[PDB]
Amino acid sequence: PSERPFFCNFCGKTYRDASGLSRHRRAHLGYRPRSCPECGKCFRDQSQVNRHLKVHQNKP
DNA sequence: TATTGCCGCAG
DNA sequence: ACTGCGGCAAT
Ligand SMILES: [Ca+2]
Ligand SMILES: [Zn+2]
Ligand SMILES: [Zn+2]
Repeated sequence: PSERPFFCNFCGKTYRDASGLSRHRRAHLGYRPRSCPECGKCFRDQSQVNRHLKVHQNKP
């Protein structure tokens, strides 16, 4: 009916759409171009940097 | 064909 | 607590 036609050429993992595959490929590559300005830790995109930022709040 | 914002799932 | 993951929508 649930098709996962996009797939990785090094491990065959399948995806519903091109976005999951884009992210998966970049994860194999270690391509994490956006970094936390506070600690330097790198993430795949700005959204994931932003989610990380709360690490740096004083707890509670 | 591409990238990421948004945000939920799971460990 | 923290983050890898990935579906959907938008672009
Ligand atoms: Ca999901
Ligand atoms: Zn793969
Ligand atoms: Zn940080």
